Amino acid sequence: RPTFYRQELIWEVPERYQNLSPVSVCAAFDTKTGLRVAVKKLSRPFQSIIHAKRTYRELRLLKHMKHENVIGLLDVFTPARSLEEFNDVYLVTHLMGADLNNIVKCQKLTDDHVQFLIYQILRGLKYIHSADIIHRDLKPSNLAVNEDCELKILDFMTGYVATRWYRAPEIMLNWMHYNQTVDIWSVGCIMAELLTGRTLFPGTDHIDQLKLILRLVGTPGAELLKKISSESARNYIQSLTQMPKMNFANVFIGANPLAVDLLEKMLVLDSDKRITAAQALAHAYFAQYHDPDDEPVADPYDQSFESRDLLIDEWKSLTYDEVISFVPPP
Ligand SMILES: O=c1ncn2nc(Sc3ccc(F)cc3F)ccc2c1-c1c(Cl)cccc1Cl
Ligand SMILES: [Cl-]
Repeated sequence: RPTFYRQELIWEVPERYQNLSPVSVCAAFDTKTGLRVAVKKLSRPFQSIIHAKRTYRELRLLKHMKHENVIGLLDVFTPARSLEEFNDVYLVTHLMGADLNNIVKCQKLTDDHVQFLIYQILRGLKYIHSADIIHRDLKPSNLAVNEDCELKILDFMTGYVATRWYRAPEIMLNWMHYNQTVDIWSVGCIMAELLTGRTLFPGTDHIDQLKLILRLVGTPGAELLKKISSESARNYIQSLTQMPKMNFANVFIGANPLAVDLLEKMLVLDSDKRITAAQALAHAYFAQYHDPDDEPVADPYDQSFESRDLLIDEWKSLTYDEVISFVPPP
């Protein structure tokens, strides 16, 4: 057990972590690794069963993720000396220093920067999806980028808000039980924005955003309507005047036509027929970056705990076990 010191920004961290300042997330200098780090404090982690399960979920996810393009755990600690006093979880990872919004604002991007940036999302996404994990909330603010344009994926709704602009229609409107290609829709929205500098579907609300979406990709055909299990949702869509799919070369004028092709494969209304991350990486657009030998998959991820109903203290004991058994990367 290392020595801890206290400071109010209350944060109680091992002395290896120095020069803490706010970003509940702090930036710090890790003196063991020489890396700048983001330290997240989970403050009321075992408050309800919902909360206690969420802490356990977060820790498990972060402990599993060992990929260059996914946020992993450099360290996890608690100032607590026993399960009895255990009540704080601190999570340490690499500091990148900016998200993807803080990147288009600062510089104009080449088709090359877009390639490298989207390649990295799909590479980490191939990895996340291989462990049968769905991000569900991919957005430029959940993408951590450093100065070398290297990228890591992090985390895992009313009106004119960015929180909803990148969501697949089937999830935004609870159409069906959704797969991992909801994340591919999100990448499509992100990619488009990188090429145009403008949000793809900046709807003022859920319906407006659906209209924007259907204007580009067309109204659903007979087959996808069948797959919409929400009878309420299916019934509304059919009230809309049929629209065909727009020409994407006319929407994304002057774009690398390979980039246009990949956007068409990504932004398919029927989630069953979207391109997967594994497939998208093999797309001609990433010929420059693609290396099937350097695009690894994840180890088995056991999420059978998700189906389990447990009392607060049980989720907390599980979380604790996971804290104390943590072995740092090397
Ligand atoms: O560069 C970053 N790298 C990591 N994170 N992590 C987190 S949260 C987190 C997750 C897992 C940890 F182990 C620890 C945590 F703190 C939040 C931001 C962040 C950034 C970052 C910064 Cl420092 C400024 C502006 C935008 C971003 Cl996306
Ligand atoms: Cl805009």
